[PDB]
Amino acid sequence: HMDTSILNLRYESNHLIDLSRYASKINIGSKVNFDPIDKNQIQLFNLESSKIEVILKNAIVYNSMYENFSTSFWIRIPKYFNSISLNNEYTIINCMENNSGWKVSLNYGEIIWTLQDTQEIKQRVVFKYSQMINISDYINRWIFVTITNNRLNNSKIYINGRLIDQKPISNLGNIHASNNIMFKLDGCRDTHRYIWIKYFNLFDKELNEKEIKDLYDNQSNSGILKDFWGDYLQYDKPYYMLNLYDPNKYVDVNNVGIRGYMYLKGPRGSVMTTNIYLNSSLYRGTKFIIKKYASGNKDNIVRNNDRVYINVVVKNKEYRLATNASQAGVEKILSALEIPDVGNLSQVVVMKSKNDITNKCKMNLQDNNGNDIGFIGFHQFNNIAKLVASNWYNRQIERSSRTLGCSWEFIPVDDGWGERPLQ
Repeated sequence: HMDTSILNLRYESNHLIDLSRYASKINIGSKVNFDPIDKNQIQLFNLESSKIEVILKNAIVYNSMYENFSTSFWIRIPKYFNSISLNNEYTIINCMENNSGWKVSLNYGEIIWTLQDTQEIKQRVVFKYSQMINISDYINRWIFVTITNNRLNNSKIYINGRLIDQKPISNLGNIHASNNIMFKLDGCRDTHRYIWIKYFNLFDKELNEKEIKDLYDNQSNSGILKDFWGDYLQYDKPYYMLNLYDPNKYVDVNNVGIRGYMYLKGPRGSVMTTNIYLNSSLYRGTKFIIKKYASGNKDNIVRNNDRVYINVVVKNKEYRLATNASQAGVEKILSALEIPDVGNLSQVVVMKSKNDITNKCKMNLQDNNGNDIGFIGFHQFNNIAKLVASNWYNRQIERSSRTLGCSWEFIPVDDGWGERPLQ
């Protein structure tokens, strides 16, 4: 089966359009920005002209006492930086008319759904996320939102397919929403605030948990690897590294060449504004750059199963991540080699999405005959956490504790994070 999406806003054939059978009219303001690589990603600034208006067909305007309905979308919310954002709820998706209808709003550390009937009875469901946390799944990262409404019982908000908050709405009577949906920051006091949004949908039922998991999967299922923030992973782009097993450590190098080694050291140290955020520093350690090797695709997007080289940046010069797999022991210690001098050492890496926190990548080192040397992780020798390739990883159960050591994320500098690199 059944068509249940009654609005399916997607970028297709050079335009953001409703792909549903209703073909609701879309009006885009002059100051809306679209990601050049993924045009379904839409940026709305705190400006009057940064807006999108959807004009609903009369048949799907919500005017009911009993009809169930849901909405889903992805969002990326920059870190809150300033105390002007405390206690400042601001609408972002508005379908209220004459004090009845629905809206999505944000506040410091919050995503809020509000329903209101025609006699002023209201309910809210709220997702709260902390900004006092070493590494956040949510701050400035793409997250999947699903809100469902059953008129006989509850409204529910899900994040990344997981139920977060449910509240009763059965006391609400006739809810008569607006004929339009306005995507716009409304009432936000932070002049530099923006959001990214993608894949907005409305459904004429309460989605079940399976439907929501499938939507999450399907709209995240891609043959494209992602960076830490959830954007497409790219070749020729410097990234800071995060190991998910040792999230408070960063990658560094003890001398270049075959007698040196890559290793993890910590702690990261902190970035802070008092009363506003306290997180781990993300822009630490040697940057990695992913280089094309086998891919025939002429764009610079890294796809699942691409065979690549990894370069390490040391003093503004690129070296090649490599090992001599002939060394004793299953764990092959990785070094940063002069590119001209790698010779027949093992350097080819298969990039894999772990297929699971969002945005996890695995890197399987292979020799020059294509034989696996093993996923890249680390091993204690015995007081230094050196990076290694090890087939021990490849033999372990997927997504288990033992594969965290070989799961990585790639962090590019992003204005929604606000940290200033040390150098």
